[PDB]
Amino acid sequence: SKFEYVRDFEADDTCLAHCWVVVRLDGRNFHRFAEKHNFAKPNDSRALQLMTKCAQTVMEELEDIVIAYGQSDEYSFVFKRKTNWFKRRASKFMTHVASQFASSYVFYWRDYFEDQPLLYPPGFDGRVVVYPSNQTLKDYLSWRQADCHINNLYNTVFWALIQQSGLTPVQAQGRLQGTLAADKNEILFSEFNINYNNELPMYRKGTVLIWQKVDEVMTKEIEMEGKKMAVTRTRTKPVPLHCDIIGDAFWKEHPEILDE
Amino acid sequence: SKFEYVRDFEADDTCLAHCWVVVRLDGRNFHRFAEKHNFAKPNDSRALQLMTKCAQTVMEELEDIVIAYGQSDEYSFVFKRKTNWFKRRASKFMTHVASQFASSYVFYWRDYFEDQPLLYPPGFDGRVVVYPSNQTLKDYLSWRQADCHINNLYNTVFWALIQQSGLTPVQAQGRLQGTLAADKNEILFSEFNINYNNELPMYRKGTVLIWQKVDEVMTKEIKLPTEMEGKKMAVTRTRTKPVPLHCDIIGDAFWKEHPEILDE
Amino acid sequence: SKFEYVRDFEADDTCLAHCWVVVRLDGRNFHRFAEKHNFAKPNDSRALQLMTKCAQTVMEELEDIVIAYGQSDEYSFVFKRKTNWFKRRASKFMTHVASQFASSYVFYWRDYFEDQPLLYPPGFDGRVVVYPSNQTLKDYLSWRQADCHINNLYNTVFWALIQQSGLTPVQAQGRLQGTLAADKNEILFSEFNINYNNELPMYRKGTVLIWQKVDEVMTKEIEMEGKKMAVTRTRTKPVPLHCDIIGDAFWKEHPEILDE
Amino acid sequence: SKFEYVRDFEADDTCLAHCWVVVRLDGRNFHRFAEKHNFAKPNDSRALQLMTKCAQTVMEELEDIVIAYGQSDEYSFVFKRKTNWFKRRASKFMTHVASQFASSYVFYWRDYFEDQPLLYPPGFDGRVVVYPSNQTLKDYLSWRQADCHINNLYNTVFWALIQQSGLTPVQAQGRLQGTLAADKNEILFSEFNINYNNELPMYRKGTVLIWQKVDEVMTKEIKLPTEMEGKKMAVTRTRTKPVPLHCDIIGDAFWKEHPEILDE
Repeated sequence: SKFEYVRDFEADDTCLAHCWVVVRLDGRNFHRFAEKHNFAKPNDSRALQLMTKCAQTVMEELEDIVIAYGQSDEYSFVFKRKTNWFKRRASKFMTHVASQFASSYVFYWRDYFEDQPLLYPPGFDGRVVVYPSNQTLKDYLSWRQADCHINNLYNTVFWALIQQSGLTPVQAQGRLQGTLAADKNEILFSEFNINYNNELPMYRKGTVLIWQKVDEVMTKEIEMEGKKMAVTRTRTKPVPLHCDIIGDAFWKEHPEILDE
Repeated sequence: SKFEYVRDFEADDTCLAHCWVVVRLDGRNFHRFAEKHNFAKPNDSRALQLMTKCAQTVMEELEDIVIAYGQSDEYSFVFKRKTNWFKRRASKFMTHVASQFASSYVFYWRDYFEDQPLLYPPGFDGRVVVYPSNQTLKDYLSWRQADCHINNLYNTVFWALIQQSGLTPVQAQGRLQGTLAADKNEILFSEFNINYNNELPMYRKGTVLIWQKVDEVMTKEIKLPTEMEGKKMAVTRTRTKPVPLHCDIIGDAFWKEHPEILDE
Repeated sequence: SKFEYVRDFEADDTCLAHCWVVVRLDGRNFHRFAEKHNFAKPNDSRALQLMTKCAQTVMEELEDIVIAYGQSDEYSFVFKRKTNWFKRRASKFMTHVASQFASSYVFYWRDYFEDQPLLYPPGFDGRVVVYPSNQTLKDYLSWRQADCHINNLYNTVFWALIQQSGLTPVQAQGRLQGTLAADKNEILFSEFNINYNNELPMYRKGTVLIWQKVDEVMTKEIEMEGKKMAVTRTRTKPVPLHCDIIGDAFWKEHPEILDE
Repeated sequence: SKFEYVRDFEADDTCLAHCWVVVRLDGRNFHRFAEKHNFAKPNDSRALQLMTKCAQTVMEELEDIVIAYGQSDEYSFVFKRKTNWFKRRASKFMTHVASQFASSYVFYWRDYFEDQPLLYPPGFDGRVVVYPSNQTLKDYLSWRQADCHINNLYNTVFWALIQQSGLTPVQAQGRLQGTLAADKNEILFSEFNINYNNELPMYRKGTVLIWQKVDEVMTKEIKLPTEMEGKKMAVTRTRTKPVPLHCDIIGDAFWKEHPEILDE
């Protein structure tokens, strides 16, 4: 062809063998995206459930994904440590995840945001991180849940002072500046009479996705239709679970994830 | 946190400085996607125009993209050689392009496929290639257009034998197996009386996207000075947009016409 | 300076954290080097002991090297998995090892090759390989010893047919072409009456280097001097051991190497 | 083997094609090495000439090295931009240079340090840097010579205050702290009556190594034809060697004089 020599410029990005490959996604400028689409503070179920639906779609479409954790405007996908899906090329792991998720986001938008229209197609930021041991993999996942915890605890009391007390964002910020976790829990209990541990598990722990056995699916109808249909499905599908993954309780319960 | 040590495992993928960064996208399993959505053969305008709309969206949303070429189920995006958009990290260039494009694809689907419904959200394959000189960059782009040419010439006569002559895919394949470009051009002219050079430029050359100054003119009112200046005067509000162009980019004609792309 | 912008072109080559970093060295064109310096076939003690002395020098001079294995014209150096010696930059691991070894090679040449002069300064080929688990690290090391075994078994009978039987290299090659390990062991026992298992352990298993406690060193004098001197040394020094490292016997005996 | 799977863990470090590959070497802890071997201050010819001999050895032994610059305890080696010596693997460029140099250093030590014995085998630090254009390559090289200049100017007056004036290192440091190049040149001229520009070029500009055609002529005998051709005739046996040159490489004068280095 005389122009095919340009293929030799492509660099190799094979991920180290026998290691866990993790792809983390983050909504690009979602702060702006949440404002323009009237997101609920401190948490929006519509948004969080949509993210999970996209993540589920990424798991069924791509291969070798064992566990997936997502919180707020992000979602991590862990590929099997002995995978060889696309010769373990990093670029392939990032882009297939990032595009399938983004595609899914616009597709299933009507399923969660019925009344709120989608003004513009959003973008997503993705990366690949490689972990050699199962301990480092677990520690990464806990780091993600810990981050979910600290941020939700902060945001719940932060928007409480704004929506109920009527304080401005700058005032609510200084009021909570330098406060500890015990303090933030106390303020929610005394000034608003709200117990944090009684808040939804989805907002406190985030969502976790793992493969479990399934027999059939009864989908509800959503124009005057509201009856369940008989739809054939795969023998196994990724199911949402909002539990603690920092403790060993989760890994003892599901040992097939690391010992495959 | 005692868990933040996991950040040190992230590898650095900074692209060599002073080099062109090109991100190429390819629809994953689009052969299946074309069948399930009844794509026109050998070319579908609905599909190609949608791809361009997504590419345009990637160009307005992201930064420092100077030229973008897309053919069939792919699209390449060239970032400025002196860019520093995301500290030049490869992962950032790939994923932002790949997700914005994919997002756009489902979003603007009704604008091109009015009657045909979208059955499922598609996926895309992306990569990054780095080119040190302008020659290597040009050669990559021509390689893409050449590929467009060879494939369209083949597909036009390939589906001609199938839809008009009634031959099976396996028969049309053997008939064209070992034939040259001159031969394929001859068969189209004799058996179907169709001139290839008279086929749409979009199918033969593909689409190219460059920046162009597009101005919009509207009448504006005058509030000062008071001295007989309460009349109307025209005012041009110019905004730079990426405009489609289906021309040859292998020849120097294109680069002479638009020298700002390489000499920025 | 207006010329310091060239520093930004330097690429980062940090090795994945919590992984074993292994630097492997190979003599460049040592086939030519062995001919020009009259090396003994199928093995030369002078050469092998020199390589070990260089390796020992690399271990005392550099830091965090736990085990080092060398066979023939090569030597591997394993750095601690939790090291942070030079911010874990690959380039630093390769070059410091490669240069210190090469330096040492010319320096200590008179200590092993007394009568044979060094005609020219040799070169060495080096690389870095990263291993995530202890199993992959062990498997690499065994792969190196296995290679030592197969090659020595072949070379011993190969040079036997040449030096005793008088066969040409091309003839000895065809004679052993397609033969198994049991066959090569049989030919050595019948045609030359030489038992392979009674050959030096250094030639069969190669050399292994690990850190062990030391009190003092008695160096022998080598002009009419042949008396031992009292020289102060470090409390720990890398000692040669020619044993099997493929089996678990070695790792049970020395568990401090992997569990540090 | 059941153990060969460990080969798949080796990472690829191919340097971007069509780019200059530069390997820079630096003596590890040479500050200590200079003290223990009684190095002359502010400059030692024995040391600098040895470094050059090692660099020359690296150039003859390895392949595709076009220019090499070394100053003080370092030496840079530039490989051809279109090379394919070891499939352009970075690890190969670093280690072969680093070991050959180190080998050479101990080998040729007696050629320069006749009276001073080598107490211990030294080590060297090496790295690889990739440059896409010829401008960036030139700028790197000048950066190296500039560094040579600034440091020698400083060290000459720094050791002058110590060896002639008798000032302590800490005192000489404060005396020159905040001074400019013009100032340092003035102090050398007034207090010690020494003109910097009259100092050896090797210390001020450093050493540069380029390829040069060196021919050797010897008389050859003639055995044919028989017709009165049994006489003597001169015969030039030319062999290309890397020759030391202590000149300015920051200016264009050097590149005009030797254009084959960049336009190969």
